[PDB]
Amino acid sequence: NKCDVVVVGGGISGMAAAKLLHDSGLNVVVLEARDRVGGRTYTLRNQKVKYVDLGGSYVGPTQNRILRLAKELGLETYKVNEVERLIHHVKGKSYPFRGPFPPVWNPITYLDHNNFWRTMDDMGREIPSDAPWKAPLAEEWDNMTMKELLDKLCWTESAKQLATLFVNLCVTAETHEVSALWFLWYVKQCGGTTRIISTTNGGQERKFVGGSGQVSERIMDLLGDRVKLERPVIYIDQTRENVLVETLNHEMYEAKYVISAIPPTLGMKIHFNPPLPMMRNQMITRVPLGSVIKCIVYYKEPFWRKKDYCGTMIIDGEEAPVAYTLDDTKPEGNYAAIMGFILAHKARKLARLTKEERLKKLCELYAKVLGSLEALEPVHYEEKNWCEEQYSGGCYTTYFPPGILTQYGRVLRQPVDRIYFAGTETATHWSGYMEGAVEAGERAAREILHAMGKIPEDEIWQSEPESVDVPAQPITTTFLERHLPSVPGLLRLI
Amino acid sequence: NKCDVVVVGGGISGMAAAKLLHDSGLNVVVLEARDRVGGRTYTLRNQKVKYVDLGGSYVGPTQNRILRLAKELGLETYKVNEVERLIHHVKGKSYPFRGPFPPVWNPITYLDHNNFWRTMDDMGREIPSDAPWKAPLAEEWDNMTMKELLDKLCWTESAKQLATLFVNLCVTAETHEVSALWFLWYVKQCGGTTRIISTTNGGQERKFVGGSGQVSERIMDLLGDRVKLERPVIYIDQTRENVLVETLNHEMYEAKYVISAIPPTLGMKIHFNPPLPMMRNQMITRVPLGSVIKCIVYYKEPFWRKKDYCGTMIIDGEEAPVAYTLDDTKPEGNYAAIMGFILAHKARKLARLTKEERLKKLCELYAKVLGSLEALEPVHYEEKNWCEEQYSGGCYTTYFPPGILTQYGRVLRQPVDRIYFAGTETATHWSGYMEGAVEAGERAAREILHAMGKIPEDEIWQSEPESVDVPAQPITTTFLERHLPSVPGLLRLIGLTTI
Ligand SMILES: *Cc1cc2c(cc1C)nc1c(=O)[nH]c(=O)nc-1n2C[C@H](O)[C@H](O)[C@H](O)COP(=O)(O)OP(=O)(O)OC[C@H]1O[C@@H](n2cnc3c(N)ncnc32)[C@H](O)[C@@H]1O
Ligand SMILES: *Cc1cc2c(cc1C)nc1c(=O)[nH]c(=O)nc-1n2C[C@H](O)[C@H](O)[C@H](O)COP(=O)(O)OP(=O)(O)OC[C@H]1O[C@@H](n2cnc3c(N)ncnc32)[C@H](O)[C@@H]1O
Ligand SMILES: O=C1Nc2ccccc2C1=O
Ligand SMILES: O=C1Nc2ccccc2C1=O
Repeated sequence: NKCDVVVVGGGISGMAAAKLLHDSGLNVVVLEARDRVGGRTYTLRNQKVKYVDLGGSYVGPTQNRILRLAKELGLETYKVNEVERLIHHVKGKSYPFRGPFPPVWNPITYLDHNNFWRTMDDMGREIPSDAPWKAPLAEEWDNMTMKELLDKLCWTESAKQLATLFVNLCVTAETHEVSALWFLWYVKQCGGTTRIISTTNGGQERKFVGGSGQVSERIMDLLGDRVKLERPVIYIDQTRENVLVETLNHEMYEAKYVISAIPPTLGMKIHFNPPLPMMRNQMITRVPLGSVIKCIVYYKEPFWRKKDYCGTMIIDGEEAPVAYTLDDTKPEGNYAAIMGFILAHKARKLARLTKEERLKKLCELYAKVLGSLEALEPVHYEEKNWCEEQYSGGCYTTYFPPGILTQYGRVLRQPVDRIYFAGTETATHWSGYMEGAVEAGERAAREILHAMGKIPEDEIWQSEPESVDVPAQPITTTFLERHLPSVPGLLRLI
Repeated sequence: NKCDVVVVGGGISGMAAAKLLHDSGLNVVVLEARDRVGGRTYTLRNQKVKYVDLGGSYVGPTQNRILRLAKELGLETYKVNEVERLIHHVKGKSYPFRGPFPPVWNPITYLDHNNFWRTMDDMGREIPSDAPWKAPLAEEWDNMTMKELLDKLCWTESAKQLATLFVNLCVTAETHEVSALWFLWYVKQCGGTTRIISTTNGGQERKFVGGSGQVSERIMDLLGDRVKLERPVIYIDQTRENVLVETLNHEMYEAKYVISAIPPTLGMKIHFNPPLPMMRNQMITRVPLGSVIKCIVYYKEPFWRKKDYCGTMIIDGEEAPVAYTLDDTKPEGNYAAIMGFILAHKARKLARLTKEERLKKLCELYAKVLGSLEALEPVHYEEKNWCEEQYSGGCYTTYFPPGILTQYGRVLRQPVDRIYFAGTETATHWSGYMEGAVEAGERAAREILHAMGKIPEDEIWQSEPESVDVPAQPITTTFLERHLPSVPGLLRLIGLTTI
């Protein structure tokens, strides 16, 4: 029944919000639709895998909030294996390489690739993290898709194909599905192209020992019976003195404030009284989540290491079910595994297959790319198709189709009377990630503390000290990378 | 509690479905979220206006299902005024014209305009009405916005600007918001560019005497207490022998089958057990409705007629709040009024204003376009911003952003166990319209009749006899319209003569 704040959703964002409010002495209730916490994180345990992250997994430098929260809850990280060579598989052939970026040898192609990434970061510098619609060319960039931008910028097919893979991997969506403004914001707010795409010194550097699901689980442990599982919220009524929140299983909660910690579009599953303001009413129909199947194939040994491959594969082309992999072997060297993503349209295309059929396709692909018959001998397989989840809508996160961010972006985290908005989609740094979930949950909690007159306005948004365990190395460029001409630039010199 | 079929939604589609099922002898219940039926149709009555359609209003030739349904319910139509000259207002000046379309005099610009509409219809012919994802270039066309297509096809700004207005008006969305495949399908499934855009011989030919809301109201009258108002559906459970449908006001309905007669995305307001299959689960997050404020300014007299203007204004330019108007005067010649739409981004931009502020902007615009100080003297004003409606999501209808129709379109009307899908969005002819609502509601009802073994499979989709009251003239082209070159075609010809 009665409390200070009802938090809708027990993912990392809702849990982080509820923990902050609880720690500040307020009575909080978390209403969670599923029979588990964690949301877009989910750690499965069984004897064959020990544990495996089937949802969000990776953390890395500059993600100081999730690192701090997890540390406080008693979690540790380990490094994703990147000791040996990465592979870029293109036109049916594997090209091993060292460093974060696949080498390009044709000189014109080199200029084209160099210019593309440079231009993405250059454009990002004009986009405010907290207000992408305030970019000088916001409308121009929002009114084109990433496909149109790539078509404009890439003078080579090589660059266009790799840029396409990059978009598909970062946002689990096709280049033609997403706004260029939104995508450029998305990369910039993760620290740029190098930071978002890198394992060492980037977003994929580390995983949590025992799984990321432990973040939400351990906060649920702290909160005890304040977390109500299998309580999908169906109705929020703000017409009276206290806010009334009703669940599907016919319970009523009464609170001073509510935090909505669910993906924006999942606000549609709640009937509002009074109705939402027009802009939010339409916004929540305009913001889908991406499409992905996360697939983990287990082997007797991390056999790829013997061939001086780390397990990272960047696989171009329509035929390959999986465009990107990482080594998912445990820090101890056992439960050898390759994690791969079936991205965007391929998640839709291949969802029809059986689990065994997807396993066979992945093993055959890996055998080709790793040049090893050992890939054909899996000992176990786990997968999760996030497209099927009623209470997620997809993964990793919400994307904005052309025209939406400039028209509706302003209302994403605008309070609606006594409802405040958390969820990783409302973050300004690593929005889309567990890091963003923490930022947004804690910010939304502090908005309520401010509304209650408990903290001053300047304490709503709080900086985070850098992790001592996961220090960030700066991203650097060389003189040549900065100054080499684009393809049209070299043509203009002729 | 118990019935044969629960229909979710009491708009025209749900009402048409319920009526067909009721007439066939089944026990139906309609669960309607609002305190009224009609949905995206809404006829306001007061003394100042008598009646006015604030939602869907127009019907026309080839929309034979809505015409037949409305006729059976005792309704009559009248013709929208198009006697006098139309106006095209471009770059701050009005150019009156007759016949359907603004004349283009510049031979280059004329070639460009001619080619644009022709190409739209040419492309449409490649798109199956019942399966647009089967078009030979479906992926190519679905992966670009209408903005990209216009940028490719229009060699003049004049054609691009008019094409933009056309898209904004047809689908209450910006050219950069919508898939080219979906928009080309949308126009084709209305009979093409001429049919969709025309008043005389087109979609906007007529209105119902007394308002379109009467369609849903009169079916409610027939169904009696089978229509349950203020019953928003929150939960559908298909795990047991009979389907269970729960409403927000804590009632449970049990049925053999369900028809979902709501906009596809509003399916999100329902919690499903078991969960929807993956494709539908994601589809219903990918399909927004457009944005529009329908505004009606009333005057003492239809003064524009005295200046030989019918009241139709096609108004280009960012500054104009309204891009399109029609005379909304009653057939008797009283309650003189101009209907205008505030479209797409402008509905968002101008929603912040007060009603009085929007009225002032509209009157000042109309005074300019009509060259008439009388437009500054309104006697009354009504408006409805459909973007604010929890149980519509927008108007007129659902649009598909780039990439969606090819990836998810197949599941739009695919049954989910014992849930069948109605709603105008699932129609194959005039989807988006009252006509499409009738087609889809009746088709969904007949899918259930087939499931019950009451009718054979070939009776699910049923042709409609042409209206005797609203005959359709064929859409024709001239030899020159067919064969005149595009601008690049002309340039190719010039280059060949030069070489
Ligand atoms: C799915 C996915 C995500 C992902 C990823 C790979 C996959 C396959 N890779 C990641 C990575 O390696 N590193 C990283 O930081 N994140 C990556 N992600 C994304 C990450 O998982 C998400 O950004 C993060 O988990 C989102 O957290 P947030 O708390 O903002 O949102 P949520 O997890 O979706 O939680 C929402 C909760 O709300 C419940 N819910 C939904 N509707 C209701 C209603 N109506 N009532 C009550 N509860 C509701 C959901 O069940 C969920 O628990
Ligand atoms: C809004 C609009 C529409 C419109 C138009 C101008 C405007 C401003 N111009 C039109 C025109 O002149 N000619 C024409 O034929 N149509 C034009 N339209 C479009 C037209 O209004 C629609 O195509 C048609 O009315 C759609 O009918 P349909 O029956 O398919 O859908 P609906 O009217 O939206 O009805 C849905 C009903 O379902 C109820 N609902 C919604 N959610 C729930 C839940 N969860 N539970 C129970 N009921 C629910 C809605 O309240 C609604 O009544
Ligand atoms: O899980 C992941 N999320 C990502 C986002 C960008 C690049 C790689 C990855 C992953 O491996
Ligand atoms: O109401 C309307 N719907 C339309 C669709 C296309 C063109 C004109 C109109 C109207 O006037």
